[PDB]
Amino acid sequence: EADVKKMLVATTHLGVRNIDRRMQFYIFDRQKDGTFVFNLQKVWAKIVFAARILVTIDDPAEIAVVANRPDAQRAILKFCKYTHATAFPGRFIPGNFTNRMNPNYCEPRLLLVNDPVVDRQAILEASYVNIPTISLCNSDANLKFIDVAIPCNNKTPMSIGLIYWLLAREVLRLKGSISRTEEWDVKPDLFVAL
Amino acid sequence: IGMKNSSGVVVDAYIPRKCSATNRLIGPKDHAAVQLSVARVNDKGKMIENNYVTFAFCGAIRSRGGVDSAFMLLAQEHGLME
Amino acid sequence: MPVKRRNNGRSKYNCGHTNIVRCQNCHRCVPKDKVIKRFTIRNIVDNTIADDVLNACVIQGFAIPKLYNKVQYCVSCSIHNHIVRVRSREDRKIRTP
Amino acid sequence: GKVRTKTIKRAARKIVENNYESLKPKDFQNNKAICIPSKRLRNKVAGYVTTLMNRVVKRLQEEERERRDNYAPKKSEFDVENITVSGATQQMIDSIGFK
Amino acid sequence: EWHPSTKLGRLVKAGKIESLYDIFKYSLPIKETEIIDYFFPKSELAEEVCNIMSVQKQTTAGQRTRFRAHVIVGNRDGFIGYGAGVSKEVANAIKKAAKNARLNIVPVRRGFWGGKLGDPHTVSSKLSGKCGSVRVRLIPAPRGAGIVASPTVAKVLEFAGVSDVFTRQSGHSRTLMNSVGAVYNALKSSYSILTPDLWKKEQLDHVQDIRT
RNA sequence: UCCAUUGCGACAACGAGCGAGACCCCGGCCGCGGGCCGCGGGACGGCCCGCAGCGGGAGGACGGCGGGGCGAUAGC
RNA sequence: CGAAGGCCGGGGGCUAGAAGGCGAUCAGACACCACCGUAUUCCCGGCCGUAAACGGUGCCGCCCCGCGGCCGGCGCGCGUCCCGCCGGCCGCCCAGGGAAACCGGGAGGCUCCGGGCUCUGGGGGGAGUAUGGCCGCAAGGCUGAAACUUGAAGGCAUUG
Ligand SMILES: [K+]
Ligand SMILES: [K+]
Ligand SMILES: [K+]
Ligand SMILES: [K+]
Ligand SMILES: [K+]
Ligand SMILES: [K+]
Ligand SMILES: [K+]
Ligand SMILES: [K+]
Ligand SMILES: [K+]
Ligand SMILES: [K+]
Ligand SMILES: [K+]
Ligand SMILES: [K+]
Ligand SMILES: [K+]
Ligand SMILES: [K+]
Ligand SMILES: [K+]
Ligand SMILES: [K+]
Ligand SMILES: [K+]
Ligand SMILES: [K+]
Ligand SMILES: [K+]
Ligand SMILES: [K+]
Ligand SMILES: [K+]
Ligand SMILES: [K+]
Ligand SMILES: [K+]
Ligand SMILES: [K+]
Ligand SMILES: [K+]
Ligand SMILES: [K+]
Ligand SMILES: [K+]
Ligand SMILES: [K+]
Ligand SMILES: [K+]
Ligand SMILES: [K+]
Ligand SMILES: [K+]
Ligand SMILES: [K+]
Ligand SMILES: [K+]
Ligand SMILES: [K+]
Ligand SMILES: [K+]
Ligand SMILES: [K+]
Ligand SMILES: [K+]
Ligand SMILES: [K+]
Ligand SMILES: [K+]
Ligand SMILES: [K+]
Ligand SMILES: [K+]
Ligand SMILES: [K+]
Ligand SMILES: [K+]
Ligand SMILES: [K+]
Ligand SMILES: [K+]
Ligand SMILES: [K+]
Ligand SMILES: [K+]
Ligand SMILES: [K+]
Ligand SMILES: [K+]
Ligand SMILES: [K+]
Ligand SMILES: [K+]
Ligand SMILES: [K+]
Ligand SMILES: [K+]
Ligand SMILES: [K+]
Ligand SMILES: [K+]
Ligand SMILES: [K+]
Ligand SMILES: [K+]
Ligand SMILES: [K+]
Ligand SMILES: [Mg+2]
Ligand SMILES: [Mg+2]
Ligand SMILES: [Mg+2]
Ligand SMILES: [Mg+2]
Ligand SMILES: [Mg+2]
Ligand SMILES: [Mg+2]
Ligand SMILES: [Mg+2]
Repeated sequence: EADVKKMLVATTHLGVRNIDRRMQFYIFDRQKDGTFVFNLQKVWAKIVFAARILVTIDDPAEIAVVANRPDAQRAILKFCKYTHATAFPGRFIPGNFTNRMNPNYCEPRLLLVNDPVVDRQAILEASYVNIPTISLCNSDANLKFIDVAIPCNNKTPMSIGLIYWLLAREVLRLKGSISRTEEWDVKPDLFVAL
Repeated sequence: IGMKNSSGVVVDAYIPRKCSATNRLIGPKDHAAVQLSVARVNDKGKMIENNYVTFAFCGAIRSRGGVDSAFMLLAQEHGLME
Repeated sequence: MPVKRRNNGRSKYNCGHTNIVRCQNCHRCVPKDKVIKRFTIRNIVDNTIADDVLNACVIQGFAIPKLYNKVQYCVSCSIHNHIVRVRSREDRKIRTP
Repeated sequence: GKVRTKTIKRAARKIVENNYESLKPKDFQNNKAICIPSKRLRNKVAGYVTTLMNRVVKRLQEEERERRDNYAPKKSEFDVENITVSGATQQMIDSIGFK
Repeated sequence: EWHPSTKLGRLVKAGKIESLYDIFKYSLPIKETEIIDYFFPKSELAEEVCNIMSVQKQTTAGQRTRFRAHVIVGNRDGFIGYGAGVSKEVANAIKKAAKNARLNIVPVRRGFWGGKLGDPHTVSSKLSGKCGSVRVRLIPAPRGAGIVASPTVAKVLEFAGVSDVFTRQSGHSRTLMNSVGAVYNALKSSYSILTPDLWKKEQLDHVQDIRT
């Protein structure tokens, strides 16, 4: 309920006036001016499911976190800071999963992107070397080569920061690192871009 | 089981994996197939070790993007959602 | 000679025949949905003399009359006078004005 | 001359990041700190260094960088007092939870 | 000696990985050719040069001549491979082509025409393939039948290990690289097709996987 | 943008090399040494103005150093 | 039934304008450009039956990832909008197809080939010609060979 209040302050529940057929299951109503609204319960269930997918991997440094959007850059360096995932902040360089001579080349087991139209090169390249992917998806998202969507508002900084903060909290809960049923010492403000 | 001899010996070189969503054989050279696994907590919000649940999805279903629906359906019916 | 454009070089959708317009430069006969068309609005005196006319008028509150003329050319004249340019194969798909 | 080759520029970067302290915005002094197998080559690389210094003034700009992106202020930035969910999120929260 | 540059090639180095059927079960690419040579030591793999073509690049000061070559490999008992290479000199062209032919190895499914008495001796079922304007059909045959093919196709079917077989070809099969590509794709499709022998469902155990 | 595939910056490409430049020779101004010859210094788009760099001024022997040598791949 | 041109018999005659005439240009210019001009262009009653008559794509019927735009009719909604349904016209496009260009409302569901029906083609020339027939006032149209000759012709695409 407290996290619901936080989701309401960040407005993580508002879409972008267009709807795809595969996101139709996550919609609840439509605002008059055309904006769509997500069912927040479904959003939380996708967050929990993604957390339960992340913890199967023994070493977290082989999870890739890719986010080209400036408004998310800060938020992705903190998700790693408490989970020990591997961040690819800026322009994704072609070849990073397919070309072994590259200096930042790697062979991860999960790709976690922020947006499916930004960061398209990572999503397309991961389909050549057997990586599944999880994406933060808005109402107009195209789910090609994506296995788990997360319905959410992926433009405003508060939304993005709170989303990565929730994900990292539930992962640290599931692994046993931080205690269950108790507010994390980390304020979500550390994830939002100033 | 695989193809068999006249006596009972399975004379099949190897057994390809089937898609968990479409029942299709995976086959080698298909570098768009993804096999991934899930926690199965069973203990008050913490996972336990070496007890997972695994599924397969071929490039044919990924290419158009039916996993976000099919894998949710599968996990609901294996007791991972509702 | 394969096909160069999906629209075959004109905008004719669901009909058999469209009207004829003469080209203004050379007076060639061109079908209306193929002719290159533009609309111009311009004063009848140059702006380098519109100030002198406006000072030397007598009518208090007088304004400069405008002009509204639709120019229509054929493809040859349009390319020759540079109303339209030959473009790259990629660029040909752009409809931005 | 006018344009400097990438040999010169590649040099100038490592040189200035290695002697940020020693370099002033003049040329005579910067020569010493560059003092390369030729003296005209020396002259050109030092010419670019003398510009990089008065361009970086307007490391010492990276130590505070890691101290700035960590400070979490005493407030919370979401300490909201009043709900504004009166429209479609109203029925959304009715059909999820308490209200 | 040789040094891995990929994680799978590192797992090759230890006694970790045993055979190709697991690497094909979990269908990963194979990026180094000594990965192959670890499993296939010292001339279990046969290696044949089908063709050297000379290709020309027209230029302001005359033409520019290079070499393309195509090469086949196979262990006579269930693996086939086809590669090509382009270079300034014939030796290097062939060397590239052979290396690519060995990173392009696939298994092949074989079965029983008619009676299932002995070992699989012909294609498991009909196979079809296509490359360019060429299309190929491989049809199962009874024992003693042989390899009814053209000299180009028969050589690939010999390296793969398919004793008896009827073949059919349509399109411009004088285009040799497309002919060999069609036959290659036909042999590669052998392990994609559901047959009642494999219908049955199973439990996936994350332990067994080789962690991509 | 520059004399210049010279560079800035952007990009299914990432990372190197040659040619260019650098280099050699001569000639301007100044020092130590020898008795002019032979060893070094000096000049850099450095200074101050206006908008990777195009402009205007200043000082200096010389202002964007000047005349030459060498010279990619492919060839007729 | 059938664009335009053309033909027969009546009418009309502004514009433009095959033919014809004339000024330039030019080596020549009987052409392009300038000027004058007859049929024709318009109407009434007929005839002729062809066009890159083109989406170079026959007609009926089924299935088909998606995102838009416009046009006609209908219905539910809130307070003109908004969501749908049927029919039409269009753009972009996953898969699949293909020699490719591209198609994709098919040019898909096809060497894994079989829903129904009608028409046409079989290397390049000679030739749509000769000959016979039917139609037409004519101009034509429709039907349409043989001897003989030839190693290519041609499609889409790459570098110069
Ligand atoms: K792919
Ligand atoms: K053509
Ligand atoms: K046209
Ligand atoms: K229309
Ligand atoms: K129309
Ligand atoms: K019309
Ligand atoms: K126009
Ligand atoms: K024209
Ligand atoms: K580029
Ligand atoms: K480019
Ligand atoms: K490209
Ligand atoms: K001396
Ligand atoms: K001397
Ligand atoms: K008629
Ligand atoms: K008619
Ligand atoms: K007519
Ligand atoms: K007439
Ligand atoms: K008249
Ligand atoms: K006429
Ligand atoms: K003439
Ligand atoms: K002429
Ligand atoms: K006249
Ligand atoms: K006439
Ligand atoms: K008349
Ligand atoms: K006429
Ligand atoms: K008339
Ligand atoms: K007629
Ligand atoms: K016709
Ligand atoms: K025709
Ligand atoms: K047409
Ligand atoms: K028909
Ligand atoms: K309408
Ligand atoms: K309408
Ligand atoms: K209508
Ligand atoms: K309407
Ligand atoms: K309507
Ligand atoms: K409508
Ligand atoms: K409809
Ligand atoms: K319809
Ligand atoms: K209609
Ligand atoms: K359309
Ligand atoms: K239509
Ligand atoms: K029928
Ligand atoms: K017909
Ligand atoms: K026909
Ligand atoms: K026909
Ligand atoms: K015909
Ligand atoms: K026929
Ligand atoms: K005759
Ligand atoms: K007659
Ligand atoms: K007549
Ligand atoms: K006659
Ligand atoms: K006649
Ligand atoms: K041709
Ligand atoms: K032709
Ligand atoms: K032709
Ligand atoms: K082509
Ligand atoms: K061709
Ligand atoms: Mg007249
Ligand atoms: Mg007249
Ligand atoms: Mg007429
Ligand atoms: Mg026609
Ligand atoms: Mg329309
Ligand atoms: Mg006759
Ligand atoms: Mg071609």
